[PDB]
Amino acid sequence: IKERVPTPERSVGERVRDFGEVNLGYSWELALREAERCLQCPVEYAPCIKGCPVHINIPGFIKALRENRDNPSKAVREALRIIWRDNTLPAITGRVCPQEEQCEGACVVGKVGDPINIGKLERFVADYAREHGIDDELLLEEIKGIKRNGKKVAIIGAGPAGLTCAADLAKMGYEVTIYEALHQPGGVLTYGIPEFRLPKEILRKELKKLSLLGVEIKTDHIVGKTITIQELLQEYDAVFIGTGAGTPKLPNIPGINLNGIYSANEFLTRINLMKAYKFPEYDTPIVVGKKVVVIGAGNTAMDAARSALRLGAEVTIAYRRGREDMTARIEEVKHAEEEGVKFMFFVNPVEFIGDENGNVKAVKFEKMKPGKRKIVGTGEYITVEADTVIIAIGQTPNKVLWRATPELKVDEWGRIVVDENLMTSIPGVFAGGDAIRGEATVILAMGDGRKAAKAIHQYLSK
Amino acid sequence: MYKILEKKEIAMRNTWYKVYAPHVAKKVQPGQFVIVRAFPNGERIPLTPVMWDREEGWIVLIVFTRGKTTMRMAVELKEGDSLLNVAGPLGTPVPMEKFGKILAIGAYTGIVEVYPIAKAWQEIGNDVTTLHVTFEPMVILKEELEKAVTRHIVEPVPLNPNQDFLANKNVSQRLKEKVRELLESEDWDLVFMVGPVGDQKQVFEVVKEYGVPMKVDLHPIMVDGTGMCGACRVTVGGEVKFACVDGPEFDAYQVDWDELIHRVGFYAKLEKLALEKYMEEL
Ligand SMILES: Cc1cc2nc3c(=O)[nH]c(=O)nc-3n(C[C@H](O)[C@H](O)[C@H](O)COP(=O)(O)OP(=O)(O)OC[C@H]3O[C@@H](n4cnc5c(N)ncnc54)[C@H](O)[C@@H]3O)c2cc1C
Ligand SMILES: Cc1cc2nc3c(=O)[nH]c(=O)nc-3n(C[C@H](O)[C@H](O)[C@H](O)COP(=O)(O)OP(=O)(O)OC[C@H]3O[C@@H](n4cnc5c(N)ncnc54)[C@H](O)[C@@H]3O)c2cc1C
Ligand code: SF4
Ligand code: SF4
Ligand code: FES
Ligand SMILES: [Mg+2]
Repeated sequence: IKERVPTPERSVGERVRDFGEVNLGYSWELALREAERCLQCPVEYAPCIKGCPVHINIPGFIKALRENRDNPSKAVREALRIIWRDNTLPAITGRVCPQEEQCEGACVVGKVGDPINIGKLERFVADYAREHGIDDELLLEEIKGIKRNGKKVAIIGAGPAGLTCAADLAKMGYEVTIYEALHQPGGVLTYGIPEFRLPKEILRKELKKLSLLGVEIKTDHIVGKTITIQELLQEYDAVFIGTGAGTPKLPNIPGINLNGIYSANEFLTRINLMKAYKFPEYDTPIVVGKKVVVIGAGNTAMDAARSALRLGAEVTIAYRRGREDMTARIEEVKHAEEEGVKFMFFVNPVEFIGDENGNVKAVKFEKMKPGKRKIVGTGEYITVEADTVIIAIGQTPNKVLWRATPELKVDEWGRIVVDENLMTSIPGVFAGGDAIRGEATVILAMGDGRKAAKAIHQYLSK
Repeated sequence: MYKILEKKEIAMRNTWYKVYAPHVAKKVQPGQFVIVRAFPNGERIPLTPVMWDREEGWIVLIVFTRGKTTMRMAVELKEGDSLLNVAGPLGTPVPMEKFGKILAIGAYTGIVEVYPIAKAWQEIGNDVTTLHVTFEPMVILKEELEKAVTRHIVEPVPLNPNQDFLANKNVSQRLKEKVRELLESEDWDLVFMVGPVGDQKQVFEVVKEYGVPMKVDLHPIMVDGTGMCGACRVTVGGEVKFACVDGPEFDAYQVDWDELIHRVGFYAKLEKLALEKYMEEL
């Protein structure tokens, strides 16, 4: 059959004992083989391009590899220059994008056969460039032809939206300053997504590019407390808000505050940012029980459940809906199942049961039965034992974050209202990523940061 | 990043730090705190700026030597070294309202968090009476806190042939409960307390027998201090609130005391493990 070339992966046995990257990705050899499967659909109506939220020339970078099978470094420099026109985080997006609902979901070969593995081919281009120093050559090539323009820009938040906005403005000659609330930049790339999905080398290399581009990162600076938007407006020609949507949704049901009940954000912050699993070499502690129940079935729940098993716990995922309703990446759902995570579907917590010492012991669920209609409960229940409960039923923007700047228009959910050029109700102030869309995707944050850098530039030209 | 301009042992297990942090000093208000990381492999701990100079750009922190992070700061830090990360101001500033006759209590190093609050209440025209209950070698800020209506220092003995807590002097909580009947001898409009959760419950049970409104500086576990993790969550008025965002202060009649009490030493085992390993500095 003419199926898609597979990617190598470490065995369950080896990978469950550490936090190392599971999927080893394409080699130069396998990348060419997968590139030659693409039908080279015309650039103007190629469905894959349409499916990508930032519209990367997918056949363009694929054909670039195919024509330079002779020299890989030439082919990668060419494929990369094309990717970098629309996307500046290909190593993150190629690994974490939910392709099944985007580029690959749109791919014609998918209708009769397997769609082209666009994500792993984009990832290969980026990883090859990063390992062989191709991206370093191009970045230094950019820095030489960079001339200052006397103008300063402040950036609120150091996640993928803010990091992308800063890089593109620096390239334009602006004097960029990022204000970050935590002690390390990256946002979810530094506290949320783990090493087994995203090697920390990508983030470390991304901060090297910005330190080379001259951008300054002000850590331990909470905009709204340390400094206000008004104060920032008095010093900077423009501002860009990229504060995300990190407040955890916690159900106010009996037992929510028993010991052993964590939000996924806390549990992942302690592991990813604080390296608690390395306690006592690292000072941040973490308590993990013999039996863990994770509430939810998004990427956040997969990350939490998969992290818990690496700490020796037996893990169970409890979801409100069914197997097909899960929002997590189908590739990461597969990884959690092979690793041994048990799945419990159509269950909704109605209480977390505990002992007289205030520790969690069991979780009580209502059996549910199967878009803005939602579902309903059967009146039938089921109780499962648990020593640790991780809540992963979503995140939301800090609904009280904007109360230090009332002139900034914000909607019913805490999302910053923006115009077609991503400008807020305050001229000079722009905003992107989860601050405007609510909980979304890395590509959508990258893109908004890219778009706002063009609008800040245009708005600062007249 | 943030220079330790001053460092001195002001009492038993109490260190004064005068940290250069112009970002926090220019904006901090009574009731607001900071998140500090002193070491590359270290944790983030909440501490309170006791005093500040907005012009000169410094904050004063008084840390009680409690375990690994607070002990490693006391032993390995020197006047001229820098704190890695100082994030703030954090939390909601304490309301600066005309309450009247206020009793502001501080158990142990809790008086350090009473000081910025009590001082501002007095300046705005409130008749503040501060109270400090602790061990006799742990008496701190007597002269300073002596700039109000009137101060009392009730100091139990740290008895050497006695262990750490029960049946009887971490049960210095017995005298704090006894002296709390400052009620029955005087009229109060507000009771405020910084102290261990169990001590806040015992005192509130006494104040409750009278109809005096009460505020409490709640100390749940904190990681980020910016509202993005919910470790600091408390059930206030039946609602799930985050103490790093909505607090640290909350109405003592709206708090679920039994819940916060069980959440006191969840990390105890790992905490004694972390100290034990560091103590092996021979
Ligand atoms: C567990 C998890 C798994 C995920 N998995 C995927 C996936 O598989 N695929 C995918 O496409 N996307 C995924 N995402 C989403 C992605 O990681 C991004 O977080 C999201 O797409 C957009 O985030 P952002 O960069 O816009 O904001 P964030 O990434 O939240 O950036 C916010 C940053 O700004 C700082 N900040 C916030 N508020 C303030 C303030 N008031 N003042 C100063 N600084 C502030 C914070 O330090 C924070 O780090 C995941 C997210 C999480 C949490
Ligand atoms: C809002 C707030 C303000 C504070 N202000 C001051 C102050 O001005 N001066 C002062 O000396 N201390 C203060 N503390 C207490 C201080 O944060 C902790 O004692 C310290 O972080 C413990 O560090 P450790 O590793 O030395 O002790 P650990 O061995 O970690 O634990 C000692 C005790 O402190 C508590 N604790 C541990 N970690 C934390 C944490 N991250 N946050 C809160 N409590 C914790 C635990 O319940 C434990 O019983 C404050 C705490 C809070 C929540
Ligand atoms: S759609 Fe499938 S085939 Fe047509 S270009 Fe995009 S990838 Fe190649
Ligand atoms: S970015 Fe996400 S969507 Fe656009 S191509 Fe790379 S993977 Fe497919
Ligand atoms: S400290 Fe984690 S949200 Fe308050
Ligand atoms: Mg500690």
